[PDB]
Amino acid sequence: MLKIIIPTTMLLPMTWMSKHNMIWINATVHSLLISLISLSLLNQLGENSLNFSLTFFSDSLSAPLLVLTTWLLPLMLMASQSHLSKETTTRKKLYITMLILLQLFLIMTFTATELILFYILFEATLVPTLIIITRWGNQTERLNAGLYFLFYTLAGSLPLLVALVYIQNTTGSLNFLIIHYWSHPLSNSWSNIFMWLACIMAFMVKMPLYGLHLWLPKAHVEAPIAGSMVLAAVLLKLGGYGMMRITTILNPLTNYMAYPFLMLSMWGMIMTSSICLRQTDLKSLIAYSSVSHMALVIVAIMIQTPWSFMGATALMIAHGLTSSMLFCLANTNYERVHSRTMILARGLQTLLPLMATWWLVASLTNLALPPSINLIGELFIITASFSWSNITIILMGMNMMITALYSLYMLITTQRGKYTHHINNIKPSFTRENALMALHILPLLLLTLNPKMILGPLY
Amino acid sequence: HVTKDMFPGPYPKTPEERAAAAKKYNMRVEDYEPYPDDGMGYGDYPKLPDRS
Amino acid sequence: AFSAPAAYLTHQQKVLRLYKRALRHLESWCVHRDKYRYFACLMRARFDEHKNEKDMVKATQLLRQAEEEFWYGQHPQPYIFPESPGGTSYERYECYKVPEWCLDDWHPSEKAMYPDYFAKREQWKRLRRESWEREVKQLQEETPPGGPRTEALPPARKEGDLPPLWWHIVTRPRERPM
Amino acid sequence: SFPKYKPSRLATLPATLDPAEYDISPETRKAQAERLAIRSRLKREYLLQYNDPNRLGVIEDPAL
Amino acid sequence: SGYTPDEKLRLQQLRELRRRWLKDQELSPREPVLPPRRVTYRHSIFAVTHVLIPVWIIHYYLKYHVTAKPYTVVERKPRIFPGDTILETGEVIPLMKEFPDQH
Amino acid sequence: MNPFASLTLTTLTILTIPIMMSNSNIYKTNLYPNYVKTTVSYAFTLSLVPLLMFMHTGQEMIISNWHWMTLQTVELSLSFKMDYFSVMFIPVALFVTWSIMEFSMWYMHSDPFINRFFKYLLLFLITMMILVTANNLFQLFIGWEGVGIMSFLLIGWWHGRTDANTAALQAILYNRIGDIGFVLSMAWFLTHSNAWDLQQIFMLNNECPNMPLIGLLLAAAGKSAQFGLHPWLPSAMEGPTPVSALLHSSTMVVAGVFLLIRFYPLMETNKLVQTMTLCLGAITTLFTALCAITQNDIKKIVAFSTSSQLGLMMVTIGINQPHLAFLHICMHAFFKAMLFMCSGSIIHSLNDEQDIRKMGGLYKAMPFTTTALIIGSLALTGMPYLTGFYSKDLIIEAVNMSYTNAWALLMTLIATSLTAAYSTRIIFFAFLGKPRFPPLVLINENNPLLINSIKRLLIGSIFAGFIISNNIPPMTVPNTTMPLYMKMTALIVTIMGFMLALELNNTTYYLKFKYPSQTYKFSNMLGYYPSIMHRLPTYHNLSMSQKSASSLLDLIWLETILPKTTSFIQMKMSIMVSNQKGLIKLYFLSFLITIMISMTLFN
Amino acid sequence: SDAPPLTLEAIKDRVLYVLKLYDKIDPEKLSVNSHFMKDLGLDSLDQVEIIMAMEDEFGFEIPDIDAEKLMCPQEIVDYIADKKDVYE
Ligand SMILES: CCCCCCCCCCCCCCCCC[C@@H](O)O[C@H](CO[C@H](O)CCCCCCCCCCCCCCC)COP(=O)(O)OCC[N+](C)(C)C
Ligand SMILES: CCCCCCCCCCCCCCCCC[C@@H](O)O[C@H](CO[C@H](O)CCCCCCCCCCCCCCC)COP(=O)(O)OCC[N+](C)(C)C
Ligand SMILES: CCCCCCCC/C=C\CCCCCCCC(=O)O[C@H](COC(=O)CCCCCCC/C=C/CCCCCCCC)COP(=O)(O)OCCN
Ligand SMILES: CCCCCCCCCCCC(=O)SCCNC(=O)CCNC(=O)[C@H](O)C(C)(C)COP(=O)(O)O
Repeated sequence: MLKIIIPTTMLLPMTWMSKHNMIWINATVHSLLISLISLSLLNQLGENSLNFSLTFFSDSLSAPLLVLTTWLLPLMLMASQSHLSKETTTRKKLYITMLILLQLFLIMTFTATELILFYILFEATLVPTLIIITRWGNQTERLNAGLYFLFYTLAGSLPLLVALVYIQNTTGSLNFLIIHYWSHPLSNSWSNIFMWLACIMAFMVKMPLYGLHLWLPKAHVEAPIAGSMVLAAVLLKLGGYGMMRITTILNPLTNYMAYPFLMLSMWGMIMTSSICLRQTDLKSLIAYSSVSHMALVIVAIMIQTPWSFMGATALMIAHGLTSSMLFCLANTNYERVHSRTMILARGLQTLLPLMATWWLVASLTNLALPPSINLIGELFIITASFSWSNITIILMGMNMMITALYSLYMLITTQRGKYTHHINNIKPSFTRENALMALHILPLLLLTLNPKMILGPLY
Repeated sequence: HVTKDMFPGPYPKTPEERAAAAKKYNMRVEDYEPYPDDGMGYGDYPKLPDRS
Repeated sequence: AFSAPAAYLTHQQKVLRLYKRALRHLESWCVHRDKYRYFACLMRARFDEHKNEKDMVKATQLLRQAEEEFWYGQHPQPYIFPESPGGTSYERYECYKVPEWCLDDWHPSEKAMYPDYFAKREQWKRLRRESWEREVKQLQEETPPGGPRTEALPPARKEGDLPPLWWHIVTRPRERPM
Repeated sequence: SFPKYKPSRLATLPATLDPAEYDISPETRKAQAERLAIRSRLKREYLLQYNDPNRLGVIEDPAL
Repeated sequence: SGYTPDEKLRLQQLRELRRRWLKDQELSPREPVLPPRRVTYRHSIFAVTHVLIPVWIIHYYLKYHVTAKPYTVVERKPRIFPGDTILETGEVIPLMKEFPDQH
Repeated sequence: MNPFASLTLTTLTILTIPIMMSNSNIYKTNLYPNYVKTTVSYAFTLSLVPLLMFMHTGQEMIISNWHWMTLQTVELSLSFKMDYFSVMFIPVALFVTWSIMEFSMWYMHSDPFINRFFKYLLLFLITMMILVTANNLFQLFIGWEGVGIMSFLLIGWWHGRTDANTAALQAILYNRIGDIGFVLSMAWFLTHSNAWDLQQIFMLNNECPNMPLIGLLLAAAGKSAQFGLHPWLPSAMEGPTPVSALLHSSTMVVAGVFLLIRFYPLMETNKLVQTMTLCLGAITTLFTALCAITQNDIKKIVAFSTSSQLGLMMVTIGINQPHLAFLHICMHAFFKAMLFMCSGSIIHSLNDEQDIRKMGGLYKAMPFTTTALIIGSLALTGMPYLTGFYSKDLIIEAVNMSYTNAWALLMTLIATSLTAAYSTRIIFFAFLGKPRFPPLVLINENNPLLINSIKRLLIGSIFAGFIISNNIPPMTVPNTTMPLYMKMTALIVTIMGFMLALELNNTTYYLKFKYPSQTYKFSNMLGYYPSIMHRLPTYHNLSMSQKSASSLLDLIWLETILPKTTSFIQMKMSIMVSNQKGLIKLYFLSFLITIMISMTLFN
Repeated sequence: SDAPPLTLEAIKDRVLYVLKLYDKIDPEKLSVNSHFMKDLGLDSLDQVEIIMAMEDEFGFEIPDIDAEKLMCPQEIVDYIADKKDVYE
């Protein structure tokens, strides 16, 4: 695994020893090459895992997340090139350093054979994101947003640490392989109930769970474009990955303890999809859509059936790509209009036709149009839920209908109708933005050809 | 270019601040009517007719 | 559409608007032209019998019973001209309307085609640049103190002046740009 | 006499059936005149800023 | 009623400006200055590039790759009627029970 | 080597080549629409071969060519079903689409984006063929959603028009309501039969339960605009007339019916679902014919006619006669597509005028449209030995000779009469009287594109019923003996419809005016269903979406509970802790207190 | 479409045609600049009828606010030309 970690570390001295006007080119080229190298982790086994060493191991759940993490950095650099133009070389190098450190921590987090090492890196990712949000955000609310994004996380994560060390004091190890092979049932006890809660709540808060989702709209709205991209694409999936790893020690207590979270997610997906219908801000609408999709992923993980896990993996990958694309489109509009109010700039199809095509395809993938991987994950989760209980179909279908409604509402409001007359600074789309949009969308339509790459270890 | 005094505020109680709120929203004092002072966060915002 | 609206509609304007609406809806009811002509002459006669009423209270009690009767028998599916706000081709060609400023973003290779058009466009832009400075002063001196009372604009007064705020009325895209 | 139209939340009263328009007063007329004055002042400010050739951006809207 | 004199004058001036703009929207005889630069017959070539080549590719793919695997193409087991004979075996299906034919 | 599979796949494959060339140079020229039309015609003349092979032998295939992902014991593969329904419907759809494209070459000549329009039409055709030939539920869902997205794009063709966007979103909403049942059925079939393939579904379901069939019926009701989910089809007339003629007239809207035809082995083993389908079809056909007989927009009248015919199709399905419903689909394609041909010709000649109150004497002013529309109306109402006869007459006979609802039978007969009524309404108000259009006459039919495209479907609407009925093998036992009056019931009710509607139309010439009745108002505003159901639910949803979810819970109470409470408590505790005046007297008094307390409590 | 690009001459001729077919006006005294209220002695009801005739003959609707201040055939022609963007 060092053949990916070491180049990502070398990205830092290369960035800091670069010319003042070569940082973006060098960073983009070498991050793309690192993505290409990481692409060879996809050759997974039907047996246990790719156990590289005592410290790092790869799995067909970890490999798609690793590849998406490596692929996201070049897109983040391309998106950040525009709004950082008027800023000094040292500060741009610091921004690229924060992005590189975030990638390094995420890469080490997804392999992380140890649960304490996983926790340490899973919490180390917090610092670069907070600095990016509270340093290079625009509005005055960013500081407040950062505070939320901080404390919520720690409010969930501090009990987990205690639980973790407690387990190693009883089991003797926190290695995931030993934990899986030596797993034992949890008796229905108050102590075991609180151990279950301490294990679950940390990952629940970062999905986020419906009741615990307040930090996400603030953090995603006030963050710069690279921050929003990394928050929606990779950082939300840490909770799902952690739950998928940790639910192996929580059986059979998950059967009883899953009910409040299942109800919260099943009702909150409807609530947040309905919230999307009445939203005056593009970024907030995209954030609430992310909350709905992650609610579906929470349901899938809580059901803990093979089809549930496959659907959850597919949906995590598809949502990451789609939400990053949607945020990039919103930012392309914002850098022209500087308002971030959906109703202000209207009828952009007549002025930006190719960008309108990008908007249409992004809305189509968000709408879960078959045979996209978005719908593959959606349908697998829905079928698993139907087997779990036939009444889930009402909530699932209502969520599908509202999702289509708000996706097409977002498309029609911004692209169709009549152009706003007083806005005359809508310049033609740059090659950088179109390239960014294509680099988001072609991986999705190309992954629909080989779904088993993103269906997880239970395929 | 909007200042702090041009943003929505709390529910107006006295006719003087009622007139100030009406002047803020570019409409007549006789026509200005805020939402009823309930627990909802309507605050100082005109209750225009519900016509589409 | 073009004309600025007033503060209110006078009684005569209300009566004339009711006359036009009732005639159009009767045409919707009376499909054939001879039947429509007969009933429209009857309708005009029924308007004319109270043309000379001097009592304003009487005339206002009238037109009210009349509009109530209209709302009762108003043909819930009246004929609409296709381009009218309720027609089947109302805003059909708005997607083809492109603003004129977009031409400023054209590539030089695009402007290499159509050189005469862009030369005339440059002339128009220069005319706008000078006329605007004249227009601001003329509007400032002609507006009454305390702000305008009606959104009606004055014409040009001198020889070389242009009507104030003319650019976006003169440079409309077209009724059917494509 | 004809059957009466009963307005509702989603089917409102027509303008031509509104008793308030038939009850005119000098105070009503001055209210209409000053409403038109506010609208005209706002329209004048918007068009003055809209037709300006030097302006190269979004016209800021405090109401929005 | 009717237009006020100022309304007439403003409409007339705006009308003249609008008509001059509309006239200026026209194209000169050379206006599309195109930059030139390069680096049964129609039906016969169309039926080759759009019918013959796709059917060749699809027939090759079906006959040599799809049919290679079992159960990929499954047919109907054509209907057998009395009096028919079979190519593979050669035996003749016996006739029916000579029902009474009348009307 | 047995060209059936190769040719039936080559059809669908060559349908996709112009989409590949959509980035080439020809897409930037004016020859692209003719290229697409020629490709579609070649596809039709090539698909005529499997039709002949089936008609000769009855040849059937499943072609599972590409193996896509496998899910433990479930295998998903790209599989095509090439049964009677597919090989019969494909040539009909290709013929209709060929006529539509030739017509569009004239109707949409002034549209700046005509290449795009043609491209959109081809994409819809491709998705429809994917829907029709699918062997498993995932592929058929792909086609199901593809035709819906193409419909959304083509309805909102003029995206500067607010009403077009509203209608497109309406269609999406209703089709998602149907999609709920589609997904329910798919999940049930996977959970219980362990398959989405049709063969395993038929093998393992000898007595199909209620949930999968109810989901299928809900999907069919959504996509074929049945009574609960009907208004989107009349609302869809916002798109260009070729779009209305191809998608929302003859090809896309039958898809729901097609689905119930595709699952007919399971429908015949369930008795309650058949009754539900029959009642839904009966109420749909009655209500839509009732709405049609009073409309003034010609496209609206033809759309309501399409809805009534779809309701009749699902009545046929509900009486357990699926092959008859398929035959009706095939005939209705021809004559309803030609009916929109004539409507679009009239609209174009009269300067985009769609109201029949302004269409006067066109019987002589434009004669080819007149004769084509007369022939189409005769085929629609049911005229002996025309194309619509061989389906509709058998539909009526089967409904009369079955153990069914009395009310459903009555409503089917009334719907037939009202079909005759709205046909004569169109003819009378559009062709017979004196002209009522503006004085400057621009009427012109003399364009070979329009004439040829209309006349191909005209020959279809005359002879296709006879040819197809005499060429397909018999798939049901017929009704050989009937009461003399009960054999004539269709003709009797149709002639009564003509006579009564014509007599009521002739009274419009009388110099007499009266105000409308309650029944007229109910019929004109579509039973008031679009008003109430597009104002009460939507508002009551959207309002809640801002009042409770967005503000009361998300912005107020969820903030009040976790973060605001914590901030308030920590604030107060910090204020209490850090507020000491700096007087060491109080400090050492507390020291004495703590010291005294410490000694006593511990020991 | 195939609609001819109508000119000012056609609009003027068609307006005068419709007006001469109104029998409350004698055609020989009619002129392009003749006022409706005073030069021809017509009531405002006649003026709105004339506007309706123009609408029905040109196939589009003139709004009440614009229609109620059209008092000469010449300015009716000018309004139609401005709405339809006629060059000459
Ligand atoms: C502009 C108009 C169109 C012009 C172009 C016309 C041509 C269109 C043709 C292309 C699309 C049509 C679909 C037809 C697909 C043909 C190729 C396909 O069959 O091959 C696939 C093969 O492709 C791969 O399966 C999918 C590609 C994997 C995508 C990886 C993403 C690239 C990395 C980018 C960064 C990652 C970002 C996202 C993080 C998760 C599936 O093959 P498969 O049967 O299975 O086995 C392969 C062969 N074997 C048998 C020897 C093993
Ligand atoms: C706010 C946004 C979302 C945040 C996250 C929300 C999710 C947290 C929900 C916690 C999951 C369940 C907690 C406890 C489940 C135990 C089962 C219980 O509910 O059922 C009965 C439990 O009985 C009563 O509940 C006893 C406890 C009563 C006191 C609980 C307080 C009630 C409301 C508190 C909710 C506040 C949550 C937030 C706290 C800050 C059965 O009684 P019994 O069969 O005999 O004993 C079963 C347990 N044994 C077997 C181990 C002995
Ligand atoms: C987003 C903000 C959420 C804040 C945190 C939410 C998670 C809360 C989970 C509990 C926190 C601490 C749990 C302890 C960690 C696990 C250790 C463990 O399981 O050991 C138990 C110990 O169990 C405990 O001590 C639990 C005591 C909990 C005290 C703190 C209560 C916090 C609030 C309680 C109400 C809310 C609970 C769920 C809240 C969910 C989040 C909203 C048994 O060990 P022994 O006692 O040694 O062996 C038995 C024989 N003697
Ligand atoms: C079929 C649809 C339903 C139809 C039902 C509607 C029933 C309407 C009939 C009601 C009768 C009336 O006129 S309602 C009576 C309203 N009051 C008056 O008529 C008083 C003075 N008249 C005017 O001022 C007019 O404008 C006039 C002088 C004519 C022209 O003026 P010009 O000189 O400035 O053109």
